[PDB]
Amino acid sequence: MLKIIIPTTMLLPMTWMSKHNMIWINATVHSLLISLISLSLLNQLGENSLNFSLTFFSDSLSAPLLVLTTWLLPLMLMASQSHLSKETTTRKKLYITMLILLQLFLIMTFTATELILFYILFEATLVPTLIIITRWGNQTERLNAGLYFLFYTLAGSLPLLVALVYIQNTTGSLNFLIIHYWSHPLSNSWSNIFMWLACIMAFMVKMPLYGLHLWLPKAHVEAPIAGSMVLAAVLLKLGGYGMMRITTILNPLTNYMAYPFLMLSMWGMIMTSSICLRQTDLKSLIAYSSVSHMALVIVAIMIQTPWSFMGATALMIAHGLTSSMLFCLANTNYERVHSRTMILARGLQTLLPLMATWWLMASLTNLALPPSINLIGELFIITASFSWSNITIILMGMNMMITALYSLYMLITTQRGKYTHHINNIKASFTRENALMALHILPLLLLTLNPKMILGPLY
Amino acid sequence: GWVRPDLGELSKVTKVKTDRPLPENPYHSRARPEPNPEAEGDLKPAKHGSRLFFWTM
Repeated sequence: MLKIIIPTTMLLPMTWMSKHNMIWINATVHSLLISLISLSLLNQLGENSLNFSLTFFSDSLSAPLLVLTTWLLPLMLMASQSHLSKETTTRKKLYITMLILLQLFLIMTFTATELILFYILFEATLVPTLIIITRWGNQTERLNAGLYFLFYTLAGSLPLLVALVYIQNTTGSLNFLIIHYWSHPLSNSWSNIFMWLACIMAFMVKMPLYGLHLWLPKAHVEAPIAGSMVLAAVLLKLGGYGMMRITTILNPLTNYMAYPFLMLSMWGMIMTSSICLRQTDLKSLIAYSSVSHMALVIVAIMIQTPWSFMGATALMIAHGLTSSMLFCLANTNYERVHSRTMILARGLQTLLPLMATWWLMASLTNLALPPSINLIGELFIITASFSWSNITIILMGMNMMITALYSLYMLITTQRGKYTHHINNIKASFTRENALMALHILPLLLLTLNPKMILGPLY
Repeated sequence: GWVRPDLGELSKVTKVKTDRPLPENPYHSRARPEPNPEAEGDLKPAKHGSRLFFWTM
C-alpha cells in the first residue's frame, strides 16, 4: 500500500524545496495527484480485506476514510490561501508540512494492521494539530484551546495503552486479523468491565460524548480555518474507525453496559442540537451540530447492529464532509468581517448570491435529505435503533426536530434576509471560495448515486 | 652422638612416609548441586525477527 504512503512522505521535500511563488501551486497540484492515487483503494473484495503487507492493510471500512483524508489535503491548502498569504515563505513551507504530516499520520493510522501500530499513529496526530491550533490560531483563548484538546484526548488514550499491552500479554497478538479470528467473549468480571472501560473511553472522549465534549467548542471555534475543518472532518473519526475494530472482542459486555453511553448520546444529541440552535457564534453551531451527528454514530456502534454499522460509515463521511463546507463557508464570512457573529452579517445573497447557493445546498445536506448518503446512513441508524428498541425513535425523532430548526436558521440570518447598510467590506466572491465549494459539495451528490462503496464493510 | 642442626636446615619442609589412609572427605562435604543445563546447538536466525509489537523484522 506504499503506493500512497511514500508520495506523501516525499511531499515534505517537495514543499520545502519548492520555489517562493509556487509552493501552494506546487502543494495542490500534487496533492490532487495523490488523491486519485488513493482513489485506487476503492478496490475491495467481498469480506477479505486488502492485506498489502505484514503491517499495512485496508478494508471496506478504512478505504472511504483514506480517500476522504487524501482528497481533503488539497482543500485546506486552497482554504488557507487567503488566511496565510501575508506570512513569510519559510513558515509557509512549515505550515504545509504540518498539513502533509497530519494527513501522513492519518493514512497510516487508518491502515495499520497491528492495534498498537494504530495506537502509536492514532494519537500521533495531536502533535501536528496542537501546532496548528495553537501557533496559527487567531483569537486569544487559542492558548487554552490546545491544552483542552490534547489533555482530553490523552486522558483516555493512556488507559487504552495499558489495556492494549495487557491483551498482547494475554492473547499473544493485537493484530486485527488474529484478534478477529481468535476473538473470545469478554466476561462480566469487574476486571473485565474495567478492561472494557479502558478500551472504549479512549475513543469516547474524542467521539465526543455528552459531557466529554468541551474541547470541540473551545478548539474548532478558535482553530485556524484549515485546522478547524480537518479536526471535524476526519480527526473526529479515528475513534470511530478504531471503535468498530476493537468491538470484536468486547462482546458480550457491550450489550450489557453500553446503556450509560447510549443514554448520554441520546439525551446529548437532543441537548447538543438544542443548544446549537441557541449560540451567538456561527462557528460554534457547526461544532455543536457536529457532535450531534457524531453522538448518533456512537449509538450505531453500541447496538453493533449490521444496519447500525451501515450508517456509521456513511454518516461519518457525510458529516465529515458536512462540517467541511460549513466551516469553509463560516470562514468566508469571517475574514470579510473579522468576526464570527451571525447577527453581524445577515442576508448575504443580496451581496453574494452564489455563496448563498452553496450555503443552502450544504445546509440541506446537513438536513439529511434523500437520496443524499447523509440520510440513508443516518436512516439506517434509526432502523437499527428501532430493532434495539422501538421507543428509541422519539428521542432521536426529537433530533429530526432541532437540526433543521437550526440548520436553516443561520441561512435566514446569514445568507437570507436583508443587509446592514454599514458593511462596505463585503465584496465579490473570489473564485477560490466557490471553487473549493465545488470540490466540497459536488462529491457528496456524486457518490450519493452509488452508496455501496461508502456504505461500509457490511455489504 | 648428636649434631647441631644448621641454620635453615631444620626449617626445611620434609616428606613423611605415614601409612595412614587418606581422608576422603576431610571437610565432611555433602553432595554438591548439579550444574545448570548447559548450552549447546547452533545459533539460527530468530524466528520472525524481533517479534516485538508490529516490527516485522
